[PDB]
Amino acid sequence: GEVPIGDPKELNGMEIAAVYLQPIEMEPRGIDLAASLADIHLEADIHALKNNPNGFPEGFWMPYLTIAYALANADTGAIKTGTLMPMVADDGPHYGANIAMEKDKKGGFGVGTYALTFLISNPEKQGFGRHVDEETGVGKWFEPFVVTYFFKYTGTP
Amino acid sequence: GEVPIGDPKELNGMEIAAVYLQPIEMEPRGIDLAASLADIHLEADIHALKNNPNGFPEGFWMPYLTIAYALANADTGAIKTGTLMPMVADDGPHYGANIAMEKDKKGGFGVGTYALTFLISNPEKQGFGRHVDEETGVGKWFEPFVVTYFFKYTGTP
Amino acid sequence: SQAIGILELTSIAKGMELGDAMLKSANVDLLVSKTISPGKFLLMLGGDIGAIQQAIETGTSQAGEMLVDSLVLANIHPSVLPAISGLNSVDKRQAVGIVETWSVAACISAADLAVKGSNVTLVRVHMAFGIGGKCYMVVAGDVLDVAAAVATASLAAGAKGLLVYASIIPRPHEAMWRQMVE
Amino acid sequence: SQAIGILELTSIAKGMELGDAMLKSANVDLLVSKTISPGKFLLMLGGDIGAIQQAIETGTSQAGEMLVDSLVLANIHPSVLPAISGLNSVDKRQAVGIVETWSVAACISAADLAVKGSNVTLVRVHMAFGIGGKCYMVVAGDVLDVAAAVATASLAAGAKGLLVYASIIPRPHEAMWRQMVEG
Amino acid sequence: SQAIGILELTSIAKGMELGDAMLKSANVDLLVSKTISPGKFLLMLGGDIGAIQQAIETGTSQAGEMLVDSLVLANIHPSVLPAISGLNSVDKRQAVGIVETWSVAACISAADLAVKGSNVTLVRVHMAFGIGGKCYMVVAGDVLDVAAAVATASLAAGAKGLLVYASIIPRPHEAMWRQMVEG
Repeated sequence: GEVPIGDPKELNGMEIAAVYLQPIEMEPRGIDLAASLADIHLEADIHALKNNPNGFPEGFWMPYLTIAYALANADTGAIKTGTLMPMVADDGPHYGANIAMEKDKKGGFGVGTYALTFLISNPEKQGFGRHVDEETGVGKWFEPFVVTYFFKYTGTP
Repeated sequence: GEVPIGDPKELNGMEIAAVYLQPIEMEPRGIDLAASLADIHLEADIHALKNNPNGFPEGFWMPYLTIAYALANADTGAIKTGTLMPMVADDGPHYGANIAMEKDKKGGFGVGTYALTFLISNPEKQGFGRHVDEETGVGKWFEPFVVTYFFKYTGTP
Repeated sequence: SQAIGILELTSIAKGMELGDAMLKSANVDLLVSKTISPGKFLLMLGGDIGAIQQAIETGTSQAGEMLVDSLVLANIHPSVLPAISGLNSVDKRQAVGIVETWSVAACISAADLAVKGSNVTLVRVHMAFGIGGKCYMVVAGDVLDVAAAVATASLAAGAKGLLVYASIIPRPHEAMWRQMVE
Repeated sequence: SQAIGILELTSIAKGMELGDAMLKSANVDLLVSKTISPGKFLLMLGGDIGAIQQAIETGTSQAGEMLVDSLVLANIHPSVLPAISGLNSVDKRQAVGIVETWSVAACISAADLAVKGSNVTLVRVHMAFGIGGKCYMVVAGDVLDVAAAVATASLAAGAKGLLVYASIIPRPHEAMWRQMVEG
Repeated sequence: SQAIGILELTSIAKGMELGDAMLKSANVDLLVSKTISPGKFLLMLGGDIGAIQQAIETGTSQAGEMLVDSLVLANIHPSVLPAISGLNSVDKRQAVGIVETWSVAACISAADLAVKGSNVTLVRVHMAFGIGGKCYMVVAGDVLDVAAAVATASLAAGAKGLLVYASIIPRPHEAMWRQMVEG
């Protein structure tokens, strides 16, 4: 029961799609927003495309990535910012985090038209290495870039 | 040109195999041992088995794992300890680190019979989360355990 | 399958008093019972998890203000039990393994993992000076078996930063072999 | 009817030197002769009050600046003498008594009153660390006898505030009983 | 004609590790191998000067930062070797000698000069607490022989101010002789 957000993008050898669903309980606690305090859980699906320049196998999830999120409702003009954390679910590993919408104390994040902007950085920032040998080496990591998606929030599912 | 180390083990829903090859140059520098200072590069191949209890898809690499390594030559009795770093190569993502053998200043880590003991911890230690919902939740993470393999070092390749 | 219980008291008499009470409280075997500098008393018990938990509870409950410290180690190899109270027979003198760690807690956990992670025989576990002082485990077996056990033990104690040093000694000298046995 | 003498020296050699001198000075038996931390020497002698007094006097007079401490305990039970130097036979395991006191002086005085005030047998008196460190007395006999001895000993050491702890253990476990007797 | 090597480590395991290494490094006999307070390890080896020098070199080279102290004593009497590792028989009751010195280094050197300067037999050399603590030598023989040995040993340690005390005990008491013989 996942709601799709806009159209997926293919760049830097990786596929980037966005989906929204019911709030989830993540362990350990005290990190991600409480399920009871959130309305929806936003998850970013990142998988390597064919012939990735980072040596990543097709279909494999991209780990150790630094991904921040920005959601703005075009109707109210309200804008919030946050970061995506790496986690594993029944549908595999992905970057997800509970986010308050209607339950937002500041308000303006209810049902309406919303735009999502994700900021992704190289895995070198998290201490992930890359071979540079002639035999088993790979190309340089992609520079930091942003992706934009547009979708209509039908409310908490 | 990778040399296999002992037999692979299947536990905690993940397959854990060990291999050694020629020294590699990893970015950023100042982390992994210099290629010219090392004799071999030890890499740990970790992929999820069928019906993994962590929700991990079959064949997908296991990320955010904390893995320390111990190599001891039974001939000389010399024993060294170190940690494996996550990195990407042409053959995909794995945990690898350059290690000095014949070039080891302490010596005793040359050609002969060697035993490898890896200490692997839960990814929760590295801040990796896990869903616990009824719909998309997964089982608890595996407790910390050790694995042992036996192989003969034929020298720097 | 077994469990190790540790109780430290500040009084020698109370230590002996707590010893009789604990032994009668449940079916457990006394591993260690001696006075430590400057005037404390150390007690170590072994047995089933249920029995050890009850015995340790009873001892601490009756220890009063003389109680120094207490700890329970569950899921420990059964070969570790007589290695602390005494020495297991070593039919092979071919190779010896020695891992010294800070505190008996780290040494016990390391020895347990070592025996379970190899086919080597655990010779003995020695506490140089109390449960907080330097402790050491002794392993014996094939060269390949001893190395794996020592490596496994080194990682365990090293994870807590209580590891002092590890050494695998194949073909020990006759004078050294006697020292190892004694 | 007997007496206990204690002499402490700061030199190991002088301790051995004084040991030979004291033993030749009078008819007394050596109870203890060992080096103590950090580098002192402890000597203990037993015998008649007259012989013990002369030996302790001779030892102190020749000790010089190496003398650490000295003490003479008069009117002590004769069963205390081999209890300090070794262990007394105890065919009965029915009841065991343990009383720990500060300093061997308090422990000795407590044991003397204990033996004279009961029908229990004194197994041994142990000094954990020197004559100034924690000391303990071990008694054995009937449940009623051991209790009286333990009570009597506790009062003695308690009057000086040197009593650590007292415990009466009837029907001691086989592992604990052997350890207590063989200590 | 022989040599004595001393090595102190801060790690018990490394001490045992270096012990096996040193014994295999050269043809030398292990005299002492025990842990010292608070958690150090002491190793003593005996043998030819060449073998001892190589063994001590090998041990120190592999000791690393765990090395506490090291020393090599050349031209030492061969009777000193089993006196340190164990005890030489003291069948003679004519006279007994005891010389206590600061550090085992001073005690060893005093004994070497003593043995070469007399006809007395060195019974044993005992280290109370490590190589830095109080050490003592035991000699036995004729009254004239024991006195000469004690005088020679006292002069050696006294020149460095490491002499604790000296005593010549002719015709030792049966109780004192046994303690001396078993000590």
